[PDB]
Order: sequence, then C-alpha cells, then structure tokens
Amino acid sequence: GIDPFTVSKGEELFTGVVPILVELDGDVNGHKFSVSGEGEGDATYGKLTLKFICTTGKLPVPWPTLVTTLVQCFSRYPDHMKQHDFFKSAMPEGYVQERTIFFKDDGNYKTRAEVKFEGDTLVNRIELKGIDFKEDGNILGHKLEYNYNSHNVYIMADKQKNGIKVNFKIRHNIEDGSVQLADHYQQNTPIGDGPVLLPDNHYLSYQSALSKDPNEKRDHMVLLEFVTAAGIT
Repeated sequence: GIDPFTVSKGEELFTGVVPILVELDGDVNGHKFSVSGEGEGDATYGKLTLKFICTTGKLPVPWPTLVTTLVQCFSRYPDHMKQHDFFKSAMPEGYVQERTIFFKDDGNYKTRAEVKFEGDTLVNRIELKGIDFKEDGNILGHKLEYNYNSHNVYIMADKQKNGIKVNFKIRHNIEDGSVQLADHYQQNTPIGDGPVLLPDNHYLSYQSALSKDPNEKRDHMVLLEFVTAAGIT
C-alpha cells in the first residue's frame, strides 16, 4: 500500500477539481501517432473538461474512435453507491485498464493504460495497438462524423483479478447516415496490493460533447463529458 500517513486515500483525492494529463502512443495498421491531453475533472459532479492534441501531425484515425480510450475515477458515484467505486478505491497507486475494441466488419484496438496520481495530477498513460483494419474502411478512410452519442457502461466484479470487468457498445455515426459499431471488452486491475472496492453489478451513464478550439491549428479534440454511476436502487 501507501504511507499510512498518506494525506489522501481513494475517494479523498477526488473531493475537488483535479488536473488531468493523458498520454497516448498508438499504432494502427502501422500508422504511428501520439496524442496528449490536458484538463480537469470534478468527480463530485462527474465532470471532465479536456483538450486533446495529436502531437505527431495528422491523426490517422477519427477522433471519436479514441474517446473511450482517452479516467473513470471521475464518475459521480451516488452516496448510496460509494461502496461500489472501484476506480477511486485503487488510488493513488492506481489501476491498469485493458481493452479490446472490435470495430464491426473492420479492425480492432487493443489498449493498455495505467491510471494513477503523479503528485496532484491524475495521469492516464496509454498504449494503443490496432490491427486488421481496412485502408478504405470507416476508420482508416475517415468516414465517421465528428460527434458522439450517450451510452451506458456495464460493470461487474472480477474477484480473481481483484478488479472489475466492463462492457458496452459504442455506435459511431457514419457520414452516409449509417452506424459503425465498436464493441468494448474491458478489464481493470489495481496496481497496488491494498484493498479495493469490488462492486455489485451497476452501470455508468455517459454524456459526451465534442468540439473544436477556434484558435487551435493542430489536429485536436475538445471534450466535455459527464459520467454518473447508476443502477443500484
């Protein structure tokens, strides 16, 4: 565990506005890229405000496909559900979050991230690997709209990993009015060896809005997001 004294533990670290730093290195069908992100989260309200920049030039996949990859510790857990907040309970030492995201009739992303505090800053460091994509598909062919939908994210305990398993589906809007499904399988494990909250089944409700910074000339994405735990009582 940590130093007992460690001024703040788990939930205590998220009572106020916390700065966020996101770092992603990716490789999709050999198209290599990096993204950095910065902003803050206010878990009391489930609120995230973040700006992401492709630091290597043009992003070789659509921004919306990276949203789920690019800090569920910022979810607003109702008081009556506080005993189910795995994500906060793993802090400050943090957790590893792993996903496989299947893009229907296209390739897959496999992601590994470590989410933890570095001082006052909540850091999400991510490696993304994408294979089996079509060069002319909705992803490498850039055929997705720059927008996002609301979703529910379904959580259950994985007692064998002292962690959780998570799953959900994202539907990205295609420019022709159709829909590109991205099925998400996820697992999270604590980095530290201390006790974590292993939750009953529940879900997080998401709202996400994407926009552009009128003064930003690099390839980028502005994200406003609200996340709320629900499903128990």
